Amino acid sequence: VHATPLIRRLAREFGVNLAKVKGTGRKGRILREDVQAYVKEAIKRA
Amino acid sequence: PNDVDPIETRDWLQAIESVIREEGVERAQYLIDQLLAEARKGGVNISNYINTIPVEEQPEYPGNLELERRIRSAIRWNAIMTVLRASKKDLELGGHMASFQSSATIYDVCFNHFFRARNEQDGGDLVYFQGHISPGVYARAFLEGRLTQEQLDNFRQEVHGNGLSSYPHPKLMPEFWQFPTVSMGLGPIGAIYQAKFLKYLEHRGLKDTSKQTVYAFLGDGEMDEPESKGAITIATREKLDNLVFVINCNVTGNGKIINELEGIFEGAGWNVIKVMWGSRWDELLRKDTSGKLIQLMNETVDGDYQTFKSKDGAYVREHFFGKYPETAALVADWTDEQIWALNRGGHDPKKIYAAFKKAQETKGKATVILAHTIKGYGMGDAAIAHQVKKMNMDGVRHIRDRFNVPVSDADIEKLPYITFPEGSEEHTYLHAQRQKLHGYLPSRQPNFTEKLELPSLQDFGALLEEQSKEISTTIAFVRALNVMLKNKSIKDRLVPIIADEARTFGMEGLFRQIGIYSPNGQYYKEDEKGQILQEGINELGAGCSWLAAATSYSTNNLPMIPFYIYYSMFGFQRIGDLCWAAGDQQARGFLIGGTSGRTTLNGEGLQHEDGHSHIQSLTIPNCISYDPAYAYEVAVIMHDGLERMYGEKQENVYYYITTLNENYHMPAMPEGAEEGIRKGIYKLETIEGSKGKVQLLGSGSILRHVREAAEILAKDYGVGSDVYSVTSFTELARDGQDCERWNMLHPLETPRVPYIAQVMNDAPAVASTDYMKLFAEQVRTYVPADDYRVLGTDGFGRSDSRENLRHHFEVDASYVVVAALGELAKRGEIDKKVVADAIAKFNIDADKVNPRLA
Amino acid sequence: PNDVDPIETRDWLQAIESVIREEGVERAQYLIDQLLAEARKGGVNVTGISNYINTIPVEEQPEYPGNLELERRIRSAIRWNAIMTVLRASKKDLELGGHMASFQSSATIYDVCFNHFFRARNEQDGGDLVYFQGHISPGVYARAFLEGRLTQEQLDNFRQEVHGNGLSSYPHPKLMPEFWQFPTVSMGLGPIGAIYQAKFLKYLEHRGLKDTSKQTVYAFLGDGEMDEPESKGAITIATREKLDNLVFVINCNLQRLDGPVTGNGKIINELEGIFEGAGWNVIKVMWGSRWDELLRKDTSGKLIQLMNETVDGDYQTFKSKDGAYVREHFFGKYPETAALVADWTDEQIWALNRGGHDPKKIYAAFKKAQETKGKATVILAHTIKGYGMGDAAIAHQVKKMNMDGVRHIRDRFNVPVSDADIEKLPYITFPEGSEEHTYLHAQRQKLHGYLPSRQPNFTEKLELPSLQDFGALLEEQSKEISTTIAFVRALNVMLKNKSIKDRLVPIIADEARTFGMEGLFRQIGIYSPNGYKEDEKGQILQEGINELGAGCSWLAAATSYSTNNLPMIPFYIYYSMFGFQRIGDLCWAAGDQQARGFLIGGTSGRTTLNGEGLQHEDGHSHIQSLTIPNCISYDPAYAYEVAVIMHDGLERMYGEKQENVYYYITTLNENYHMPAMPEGAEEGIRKGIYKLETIEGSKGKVQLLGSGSILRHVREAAEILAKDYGVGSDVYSVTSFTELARDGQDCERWNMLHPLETPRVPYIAQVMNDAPAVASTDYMKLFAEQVRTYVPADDYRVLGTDGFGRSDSRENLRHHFEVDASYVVVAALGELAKRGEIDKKVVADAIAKFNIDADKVNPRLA
Repeated sequence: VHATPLIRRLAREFGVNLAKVKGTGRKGRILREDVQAYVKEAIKRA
Repeated sequence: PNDVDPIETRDWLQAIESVIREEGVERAQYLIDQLLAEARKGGVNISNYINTIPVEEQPEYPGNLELERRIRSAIRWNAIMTVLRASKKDLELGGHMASFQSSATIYDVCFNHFFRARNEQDGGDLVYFQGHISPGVYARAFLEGRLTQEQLDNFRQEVHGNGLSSYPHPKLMPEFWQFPTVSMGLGPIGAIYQAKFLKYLEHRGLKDTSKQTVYAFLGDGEMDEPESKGAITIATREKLDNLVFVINCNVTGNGKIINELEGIFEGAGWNVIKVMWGSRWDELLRKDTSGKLIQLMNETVDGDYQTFKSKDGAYVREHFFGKYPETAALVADWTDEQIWALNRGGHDPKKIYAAFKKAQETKGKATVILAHTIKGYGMGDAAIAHQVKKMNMDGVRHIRDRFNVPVSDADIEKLPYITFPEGSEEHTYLHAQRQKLHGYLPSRQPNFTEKLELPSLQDFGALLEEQSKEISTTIAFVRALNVMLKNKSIKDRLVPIIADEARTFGMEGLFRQIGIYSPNGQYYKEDEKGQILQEGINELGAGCSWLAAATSYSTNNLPMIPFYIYYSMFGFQRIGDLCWAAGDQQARGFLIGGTSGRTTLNGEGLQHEDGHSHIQSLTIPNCISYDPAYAYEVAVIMHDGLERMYGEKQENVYYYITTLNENYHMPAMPEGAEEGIRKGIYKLETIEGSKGKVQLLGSGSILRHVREAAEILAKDYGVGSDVYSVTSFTELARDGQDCERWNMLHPLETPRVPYIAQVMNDAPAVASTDYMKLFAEQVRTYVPADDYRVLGTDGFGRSDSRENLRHHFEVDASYVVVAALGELAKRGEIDKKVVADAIAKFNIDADKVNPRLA
Repeated sequence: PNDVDPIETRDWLQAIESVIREEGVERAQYLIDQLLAEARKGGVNVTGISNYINTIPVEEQPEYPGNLELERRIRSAIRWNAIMTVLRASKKDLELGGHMASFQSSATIYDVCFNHFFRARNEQDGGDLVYFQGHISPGVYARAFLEGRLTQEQLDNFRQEVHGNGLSSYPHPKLMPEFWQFPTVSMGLGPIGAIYQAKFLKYLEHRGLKDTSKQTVYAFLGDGEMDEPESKGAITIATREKLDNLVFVINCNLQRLDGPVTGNGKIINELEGIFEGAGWNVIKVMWGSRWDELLRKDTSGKLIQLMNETVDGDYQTFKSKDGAYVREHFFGKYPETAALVADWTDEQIWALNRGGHDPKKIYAAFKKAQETKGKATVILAHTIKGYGMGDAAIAHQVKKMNMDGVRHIRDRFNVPVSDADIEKLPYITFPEGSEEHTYLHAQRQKLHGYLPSRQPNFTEKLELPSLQDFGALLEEQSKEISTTIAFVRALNVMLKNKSIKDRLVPIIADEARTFGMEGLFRQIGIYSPNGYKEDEKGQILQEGINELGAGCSWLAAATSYSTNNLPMIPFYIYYSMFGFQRIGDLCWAAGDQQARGFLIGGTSGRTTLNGEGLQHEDGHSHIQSLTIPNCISYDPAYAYEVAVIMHDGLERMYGEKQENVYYYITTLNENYHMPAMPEGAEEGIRKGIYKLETIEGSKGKVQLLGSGSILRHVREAAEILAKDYGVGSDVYSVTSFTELARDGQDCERWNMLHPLETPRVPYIAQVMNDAPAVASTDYMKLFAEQVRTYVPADDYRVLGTDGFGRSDSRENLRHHFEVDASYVVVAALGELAKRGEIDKKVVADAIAKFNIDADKVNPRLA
């Protein structure tokens, strides 16, 4: 699992498991947009 | 083209910013150090070459800088005058000047604002001054009115009593110097265990030493000594926030010694404070937005920094600041003289003060101050001050000019001392600063004030009687400790020190009873109130704990009685220079050479079998050495030592007792043997024999074999004997040497008879010990017999049974018998065939190689 | 606290690890530099301790090249025979000793090395130089026995070597000169010795004397031994001198002999911190393979956190208990770590192994050390104290006829010994044609043979300089010189000899100006391969303020004749006081290692180094040096004596005799008249004494003895006695009081053991006569008094420098220590007055005339 310490800190605050989100970054890095897309799809599960 | 990926880097840089909000700086440093350690394993990769304390965090200097430079310039001058006047004598006296010139300002800030002299609460700060800066200490003491011009004029001429020692030697100046430091490497390790000992006294509730600081002043070159950095992790383990190492960096060619020292001390858990640049650099450093000056400072190496100390301001502008346009712009408006005036940190009192203040505030670890100075500062080109003998004077002229010394051109050839008169601004200030810091430093109290109610010899009672079971002299030693641990006056003053192996010396009994000192928070006691000092596989560290305890009577007016037990081989042989420094520091304690004797520690071999520590120990003038054979001898020797050192006599002497790991019959003390035991020899027995008479001497484990030979000589050969227990061959040789010295110098007077010649008679004598032949041979001149044959364990040790090693080293009962019969055969008292038959009978190989050559 | 937030630390450390999986190392460095640059709004620092896990992950671990099952079988036989050797010695009930627990914890570390790394002595070089832990010697003997190098007879005589059919307790080359090479049982001396051994091998290559490039110096240490100042005090030298030929193997069983090293802390972190800060490559071998999945599968990082926070104390407690205890007190600390082993059995948890017991983990460390360049590597191996012994580590219950401990060890390591044969304490051997015998020998043949082994002598023939080659030193000196000037001139004579010139190793501990060595600096250079004629081809070794370091360079050079079959002649000059007193234990180890070189105690004598005082004035180094059986000590007074002594030393040690002895010569910083050598004095100079002169006198006769700087004062006293008192004398130069005492002791030992034969006369009793004698030296009275028994005179008065030194002129010190001409005269007249040859008033009057204070305090007490 490849992510910046900013995205890793963002995932711990919102309770996002970065092993459950696919990264579309430079070398498969999980970006801010990737975590946003994962949270957006999880809200639909209501 | 710039780089690759700008966002990722934006995330990384902003995340460290959002760490300084979640209480960073300290949290940010912990994250950076753990990120750097995980980076190392991946294949990646010390602070900047600038001051640790920025101006922003620097305290206001409390002193009067102009008055202080005036006083310091007179200390500098009188230090140079002392050495030059000694040099004029042309008696090869010696003395250093460059060393004190580079560190004068460091010591000055300390004397004016930090060093606490002996006071009401404690012994004050314990300073390990660099040995070589002694003329600087004397020059200040003279200005303070503690030393006379006559004393200064007799620097390094102390035989006739009106002079000064070359270096810090308490034995020579017992009211002035406190800690020997000349022998490099011994000061830093001594200071580590001194600081540790002060913590031990507080935790044990014996003295509030909390306001005390141990200062160890070192040079960068001295740091190459294994002893200088070999024990620095102990300061971190024991949280010695009462220890300050001051390293004067004026050693490593291409590299930087300041970075080597910072690297190892930081890795060892110490707080490192770099005092790199003086206040003049601050204008340039603060105006530099590019960070090019810090970069320039970092890339410039040690070798290139001493090249820029032998040119001019125009050079520096071009070959330093001229390296980058950013740095060239910083001094574009500066003159060459203004650039040349840029100072090193260790020469600026403001930077020096900030370091010592931050050290004082730091808790949980020791601090190391790395001070950047100039070698032979303000001396110009003499670094060659031998030119005074050639009558040049241009060098003296230069230092007078450099430090604006109030000495005329005419008076300069007289080499005059400078003084501040009563009533002057300088005299007032000099004394006022020291009075605020509780008086003068260095100073020493030669004796302790309290009266200890020591145990009597009768208190050892049971040891003086016959033993029910076979025991060793090490068991006897531990039982004497238990007797002292019952005495209300000295029980909590005893400092048992062990260098790992406790099981070997049967100390595990005491572990439950008094505990092991452990100042940290984790069947027997292992807490901060623990009395025993466990130092691990570290004889030098244990010796340094022993030295601090043994000199506590003077340092803190708190007598502490240490007992350091270890494998005898790793005493004087391994920590010999520390035992010399201990003698010099007037140490009062006991060194217990356990598992001693070449043949007794039988299975251990070459590097453990000690048959010579007594030959090493006899070289120390104030070390009293004994090799007792019986338990009662141990009790009498230990009681006398205690009374001599910690009784009202207060004898500046320390004891060395070799103890054994072999058990045998321990008889009762003969009535009146006390004097003989203490003096070194006493007649144990007289065995009857009609065919002849001999004298048999023995000590330690070999005495019982000498006693066995006396029975053989009587039963099998009809040879009678006078059997003697020699508790100290060394004290008997010293007594003999003393009587003969007296007899030589008093030719008109009746000669004095050595104590050994009073106890012994003219009958042929044989001596046998577990030590080399010289141990027993040393009394030859004073033995009143025609023949005195000595048996000993000369040669390298080896592994075997005690029986086989005693035959190999030719010291057993059979060799004593053959030696005795041989003397009587020479005298014609017995046939030569008797001796030749005994050699065969006792299975002695007369033609085996000399054990020394084996 | 000590962690603040360890979950945030996990995120940061997981971000750089993932950056390295994103074409890192280069990208990782650029990000770390931009990170640290941004630390402008904060601070910067060097400690840097990594996680309490293996340095080398499985991903980067090389393929194990050996046959693990065959190796396990061979290792169990080594383990068994090591335990059998010690137990059989114990059965004798002779307090012989021996260790078992120590080798049990480190057996697998040595095994991987013997099977895949240790190079034995070969054609190109002396192979790998291994500093084995002293205590693991039964393990080395047990392997040597399986290799067929030692017999069962030798194992049965372990620690019973007096009768020649046995084995030494520890590595002692003097006792086993064809087996052991480096003494290590005196802790702390092995690591510092190894540092300067590695440095010396580089010196031989740079100087073009031997290609030592394929040799590695291995120093095997225990974590407790690291407390010795000598163990870490010189570790920055390995970084300075780029010693990538040095490997420190620290066995961290987290204990010493009286409990743990640092219970409240973590000795592996302390060692990693200081060694990393000292510029070394640190490789931690923490956990075995049974831990690999647990670590890989743990996303929480709670196991690594738990591993980091658990102190040495807890880890010791854990291995003293059971699997049930570890589940609750280790893994039970966190829900994440408790879940990891929730389905594991207590036996399954207890099976989790330490790195230092896994050959795969050990091999990876030694391979990465082998690859590392520019610095030395320290391997921190995590092991269990008394591994596979089952608490009783008390296995000397065999005397009680209890073999329950022996059975457990047999079971634990699946040893092929029956229950019936276990009481016999049998040795195991692999026969010719067995898989194990073949493999055991095949691995060692690939690595050029057996280790350890020693060559007692060098093969080449050196064409040494003659005594006549020193020529000018044997003649009278034009100007006043010192015996240190004489020493440097003798070096120049040897630097002219084609055979030994490039073999000379002059070693100096900083202060070269004091010993006038600055001349040689521009002639032969200072060895400086990293940082004037200071280059890699430099011949002089300058070691700075570091006597022990210089002594360790001297020891490496003095034993190069054996280690590399390359005789090197070292000359270590230093302040005499900081010799045997300061590096004494190294001088004993040098004896054991059969060192052949010269120790030059410069600025010697109590009164001669006059201004320096108490901690410099040496009047006793000769009393310390005489305790070493194979040290030959001299205190020459004249320049020709220095030449004769140095020539003889060279001939004895590096000539065809090849004498396992080393020399100690005290030299001086005082200049005086140096006369020519008397015809035929060569034998007397070498042996220790010779008659210099006979001065005529009608009123009586005395014998006057002197050495070093004080001889010229005794000679002055001889002129005074003759001119003013009419007393004639025999004047003697005593070049060695110690060699004369040893010769005397030898003759008397022989005379004692041969009562039916004519007694042998000591050499001093052959040279000297019955006339009253006076001796005076710059050393304490015992130096001259030691020959008393062998001096053939009724009276033998000794003057010496007993007592602490102090600062003054040489004149004032010589009067204070009562050794000058005035005290020699008063001592001589006093003997003749006792004999009735002169009046007692003449002695009295002399005391007043010579300004002698008869009642001043004894210099020993002053």
